[PDB]
Amino acid sequence: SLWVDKYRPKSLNALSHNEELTNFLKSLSDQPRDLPHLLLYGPNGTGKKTRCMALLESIFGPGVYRLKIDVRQFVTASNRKLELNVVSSPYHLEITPSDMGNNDRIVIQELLKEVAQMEQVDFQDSKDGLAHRYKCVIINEANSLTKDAQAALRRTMEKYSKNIRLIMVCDSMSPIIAPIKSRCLLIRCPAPSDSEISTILSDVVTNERIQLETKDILKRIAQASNGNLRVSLLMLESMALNNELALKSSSPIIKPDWIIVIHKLTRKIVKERSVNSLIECRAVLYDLLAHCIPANIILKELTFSLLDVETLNTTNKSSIIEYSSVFDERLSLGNKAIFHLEGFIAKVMCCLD
Amino acid sequence: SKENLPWVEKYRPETLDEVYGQNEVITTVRKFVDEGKLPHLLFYGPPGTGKTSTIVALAREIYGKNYSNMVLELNASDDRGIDVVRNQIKDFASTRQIFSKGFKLIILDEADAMTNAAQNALRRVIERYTKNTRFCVLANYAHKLTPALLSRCTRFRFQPLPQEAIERRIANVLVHEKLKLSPNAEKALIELSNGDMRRVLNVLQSCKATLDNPDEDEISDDVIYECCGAPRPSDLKAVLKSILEDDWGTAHYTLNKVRSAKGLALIDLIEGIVKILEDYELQNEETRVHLLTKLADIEYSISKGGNDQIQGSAVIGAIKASFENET
Amino acid sequence: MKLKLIVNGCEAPDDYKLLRTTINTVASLRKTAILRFNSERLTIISTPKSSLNSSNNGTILRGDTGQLWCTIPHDVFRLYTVISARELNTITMECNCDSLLSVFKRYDRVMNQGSSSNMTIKLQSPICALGITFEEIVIMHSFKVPVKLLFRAQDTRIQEPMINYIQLMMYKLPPISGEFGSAFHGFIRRVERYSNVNHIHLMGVKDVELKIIVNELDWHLEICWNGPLDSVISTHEVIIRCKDWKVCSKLYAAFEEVVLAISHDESCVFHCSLDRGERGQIIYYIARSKGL
Amino acid sequence: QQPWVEKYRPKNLDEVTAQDHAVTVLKKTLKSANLPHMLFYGPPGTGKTSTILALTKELYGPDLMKSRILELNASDERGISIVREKVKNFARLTVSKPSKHDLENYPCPPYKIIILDEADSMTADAQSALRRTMETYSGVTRFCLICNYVTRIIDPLASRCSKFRFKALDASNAIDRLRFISEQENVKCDDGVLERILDISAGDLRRGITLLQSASKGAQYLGDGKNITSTQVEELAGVVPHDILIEIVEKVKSGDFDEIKKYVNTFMKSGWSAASVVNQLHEYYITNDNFDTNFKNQISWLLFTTDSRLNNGTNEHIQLLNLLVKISQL
Amino acid sequence: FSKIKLPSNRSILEKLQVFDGDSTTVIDGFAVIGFFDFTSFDKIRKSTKIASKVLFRMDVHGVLSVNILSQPGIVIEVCMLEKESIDEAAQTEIELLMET
Ligand SMILES: Nc1ncnc2c1ncn2[C@@H]1O[C@H](COP(=O)(O)OP(=O)(O)OP(O)(O)=S)[C@@H](O)[C@H]1O
Ligand SMILES: Nc1ncnc2c1ncn2[C@@H]1O[C@H](COP(=O)(O)OP(=O)(O)OP(O)(O)=S)[C@@H](O)[C@H]1O
Ligand SMILES: Nc1ncnc2c1ncn2[C@@H]1O[C@H](COP(=O)(O)OP(=O)(O)O)[C@@H](O)[C@H]1O
Ligand SMILES: [Mg+2]
Ligand SMILES: [Mg+2]
Repeated sequence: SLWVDKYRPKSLNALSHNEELTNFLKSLSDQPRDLPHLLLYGPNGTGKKTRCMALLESIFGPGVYRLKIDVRQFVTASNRKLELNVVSSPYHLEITPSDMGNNDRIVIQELLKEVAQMEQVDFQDSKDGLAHRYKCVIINEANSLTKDAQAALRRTMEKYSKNIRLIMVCDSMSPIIAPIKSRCLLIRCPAPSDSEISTILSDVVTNERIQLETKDILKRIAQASNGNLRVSLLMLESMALNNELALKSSSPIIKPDWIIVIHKLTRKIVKERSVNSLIECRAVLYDLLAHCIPANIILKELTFSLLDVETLNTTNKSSIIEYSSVFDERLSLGNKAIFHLEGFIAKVMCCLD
Repeated sequence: SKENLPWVEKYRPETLDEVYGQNEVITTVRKFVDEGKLPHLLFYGPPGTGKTSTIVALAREIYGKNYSNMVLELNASDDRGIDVVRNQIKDFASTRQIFSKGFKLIILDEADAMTNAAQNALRRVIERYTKNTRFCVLANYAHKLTPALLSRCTRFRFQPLPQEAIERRIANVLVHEKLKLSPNAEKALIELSNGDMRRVLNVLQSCKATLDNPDEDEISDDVIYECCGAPRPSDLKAVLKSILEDDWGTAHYTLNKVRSAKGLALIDLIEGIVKILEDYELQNEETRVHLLTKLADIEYSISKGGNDQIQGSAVIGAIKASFENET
Repeated sequence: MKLKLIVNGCEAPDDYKLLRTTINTVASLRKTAILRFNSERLTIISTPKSSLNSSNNGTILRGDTGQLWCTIPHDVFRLYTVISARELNTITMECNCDSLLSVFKRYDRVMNQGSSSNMTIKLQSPICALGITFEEIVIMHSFKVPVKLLFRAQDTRIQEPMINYIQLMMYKLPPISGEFGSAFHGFIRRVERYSNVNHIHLMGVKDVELKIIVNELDWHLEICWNGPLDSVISTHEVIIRCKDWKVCSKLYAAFEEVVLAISHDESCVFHCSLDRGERGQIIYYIARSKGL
Repeated sequence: QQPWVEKYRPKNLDEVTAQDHAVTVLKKTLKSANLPHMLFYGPPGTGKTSTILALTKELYGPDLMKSRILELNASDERGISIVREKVKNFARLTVSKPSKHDLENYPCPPYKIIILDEADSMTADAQSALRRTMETYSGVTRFCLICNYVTRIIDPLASRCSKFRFKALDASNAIDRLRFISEQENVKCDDGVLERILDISAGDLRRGITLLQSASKGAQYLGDGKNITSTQVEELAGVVPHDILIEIVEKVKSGDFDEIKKYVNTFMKSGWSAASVVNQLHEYYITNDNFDTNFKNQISWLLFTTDSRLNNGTNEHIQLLNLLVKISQL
Repeated sequence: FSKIKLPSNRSILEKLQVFDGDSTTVIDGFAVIGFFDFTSFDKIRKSTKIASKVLFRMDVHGVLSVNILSQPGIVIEVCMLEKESIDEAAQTEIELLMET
């Protein structure tokens, strides 16, 4: 398997990147009967899902990693077979309602309500139990729920709290409505420091010999990962296999292709500011959108690449960030992203000229 | 049976003499009934003005005890699609009236929720069977009605209830419920009514429930404000004075103290300050433009939630910055 | 681990039905089965709490908490030789019910074709195979159904549920061969003509009266029984599923001494038996699906 | 046993704290039989659902509740067909006969209650199809609408429903209820705590109860027998430490775009919520006496715009950087 | 324009009696005509299937009272309203058709 999954902490004691967070998780798992609904939020790739699985392993014991995929089928108002994969475990369930689109309301209203209605009585056990009495449902990407699946959950996880518990993983919990955040215990997961990422990469290159020339090459990957442990571990494997398992100080850091294309677009915007350049930028944006890359991330990386240009004055950057905020708000409240993604670029070139 | 009913349903008018506020519409429909020729009617107005109470009392006056078999009342609670119009309404209009009261009456309550196909199909049922049936259309929004349907209907506008009508109905309610109301409490109730009798009755019922002893006790303005959770007329003036005269720390303290005194929300304070600043003699024409535009955005943001303290500070800053233009 | 046995259907016409009822009801219940070949009693076990390869998503996404615990005496088979180093020569296995049930259908049909040939079951050497062999009357049929050798520690985790008797009231269901048997079978399966019923509210009021209440329709339906019912030994009620009642319908149709055990809002136990003469008792433990 | 938010849910109407203007009115309807149509609106976690659940119990009893109550929430479909068929047929239903025990123990009003919780998520047509349903069968069926945004309820429906505003639960009206829960659970806290919890939880008792439960679960895990301090409460509530906020305002005061951008980039990695740092900056800037009237007037609108954009589900990094750049140029 | 004529024989039509709107004065040479929608008129078709005798009565108010007696047995009473007939040429065409 990939080094991101192979070297994954499978227990609460194997976590080694945040210790004030691991202690809070141990405090939560000490008495699992009264565990409230949890909402883990933080940057992407910090280890939020790994920590959720480690907490579930501390609560229900080993075996929560024995995952099987049970394909479900749903029908909306106008008869149409809509399919959702449900990765399930003998003690917990993982669902991604965002994968089915705007119709995640029917998934939340049927699957989650049917799970929350089954008491999970098992053999007797009608009094209580630390495990196997209540159930854990993991809702990955809680941010992409379309404000109606979040309304069907407010009473679902409140009335049926005795037989079900929810642990939802999310980043930047702004599009999560206030009633959902009120019913839940907010758990902040900070990103690992560069020293911690370097230590984890050192452990990886110790278990698998890649012949590290200098400890600085692991630090460069950590600084290029911007706090993303999964990305850092992916670039480690990339520069490992692309250099015959021998990392040198001159080894280039491999970055995603869409990031390079966004940087090229930024340089084109800085160099050429005209209508035809705007049309070429629209072609680049369409090509980027054809790869199912979300438009908010396109705008975010484009803005933070334009703010890194050394030939731009402070007045230009203060206008770029303002246009970025305005068009991000427009993109959030919109249907088609090309209009806003082109308007931001047009205003940027109209300001830089 | 009628004593276990909400006051908005217990005090529903049964005759045309109990409908107050709308004098020109009643004095016209009564003559229409007296001559016996009732045209196709259209009742338009704000909610809680007395359109349904008027049309049901009118039908009772025309038909007496035959209201059951002579009046077809279809509203938003029943399906009123193209098939319903083409079958139920058409066979009700086409069949005879057993020579009971001459013409039939079809009351289409909440016709603004009706689809355009049904309203277009009803045009040749309204003007074809008009000899034996008459249509009454009750609506609150005239933009959802087709222009032809508006053309084939005599439009009567139900104005918001005047203060005198509210006082006359409040007197009857107080006499029936053996309740006492101070003049200032009546003033507060009428200003909070906004031309709605249902709100008046709902607030009066809560005020009676609020009293420890329903008799020998008078409902004051304090009781009404406590029950409905509205700011007193002095709290709004104090907040506005603190914002307009005091500095940014004292105004922030005064707003928070006033709100925490009685758990006052920000939206009612915003509306009260808007109403107080409406009769202000501004002299710049930009103070009003900035005030209305900023307060409307704050009001819209409150409707979608957010941080309350930030919105209160935004109100204070908007007023302070808009009044910088005036001087 | 030496496990060998021979079954001949013609000599005893009751023990073959006893075994067929287990092999069919376990296959209908869930995938694969446990066969505990003790030195004197065979214990076919179907449980979601274990089974090793039948404990995937049992009481997780379908509410399958039903546990069947049957018992086959050693006198059923013709030769009962069990050799194992475990306690009382215990040999616990786990094989699928598909191949085993198909093989039993083939053997039963071979019998229906007019044959007297026996069947030989062996264990041809922790994963093994079952050497089922028989013939017509000299066509050869060999079926090496895969099987495993689930450990003694894993065996110990498989314990029969302990049913209390503080509030339990037994109900002696009438024999199917009797006059009231067909009527009672029809009353049992009467709840199956409504395709939108998922839960069944059993009720017994003490001459006991057995009542079935359905509250999942626009109307309130109560399926009652005015016939004679015996209580071997206050209203005790339990809400169970519909498939758990269908399997009980089949068990009642396949047996005579059937006891309906009802725990108040706790469980429902369907105790079947076959007094051959020790006794091949079939016990199904069903848990409440909802609260009263 | 259960989470403290579910263990301490008000069972009767006397356990609902800080909302007396509505509970006093509702208690009077127990002796009478003139309960009106009700519209419960207010901030989240104020006790709107618990109040109606306690009123329903006190009015009917657990046996008559199953027959005299229909509750529809956002977890089930409430379209035009559901409203025009299921709700209308339940309103048209006949009031069931109360039992002798029910009539001798509970008031048993001669009507049923239809509770439509989370009514703000219903469409304008499903709400329009409810007006005559409530009006025609008001003598046999009562309606209770629960919502957080009263603007999402149409004016015709709001006119027919008696409006009950649930006040935000602050440290002045929920401190006794929080102290009761602390005492029954034997939670040891320093002086000042249980007020910082209610200050962080702006108008929400559910979040404060969950915060206290989380603090206790760490307090008994440490095993030192020491009182819970406000620092731990702020740490596990997501509140940014004051040193980091002072660093933010010092970086803002310099006004250099690049250093503020780098600090925001290294701050977003710590996982802090934008709605919390913006709120803390609001308290820092508005209450400070080192800023003039013009600066406060401008920054009030800047913070309002940032909060409004953040509430719409936008990127926190971009909004926070733009806000700090705008303050740096004020 | 199709017509179904019930026989004047006393086994099918046992008794036909036309009055001048008072159910007492039997007159001859004048016919009563009732305009009905067959959607309402077909509602009695499932009741005439088990009917031994059917009694038809109509007044001047345009109400047809269909009386169906089955053989003891169930007694069925269906009352039906008559259309406006706003067009007054079909009446004369009915008269011409019956005279034809
Ligand atoms: N003029 C009036 N005189 C007395 N009571 C009135 C009057 N207008 C309204 N009411 C009261 O308000 C209640 C509601 O008014 P309705 O006439 O039923 O509805 P409406 O005024 O037509 O508004 P909409 O469009 O239906 S929401 C009535 O049942 C009365 O109790
Ligand atoms: N006045 C109060 N007294 C006691 N507990 C309260 C009070 N208000 C809220 N709570 C607690 O807050 C938690 C949730 O209350 P609910 O009423 O169910 O939520 P809510 O007010 O409906 O908010 P929603 O569902 O987001 S609209 C429970 O644990 C209640 O005990
Ligand atoms: N404490 C840790 N030690 C070693 N590796 C870790 C640790 N935390 C996270 N990782 C690595 O990070 C990778 C991705 O983390 P992930 O769970 O996807 O984070 P998030 O949930 O924030 O997306 C995992 O493959 C795991 O190997
Ligand atoms: Mg009306
Ligand atoms: Mg609620």
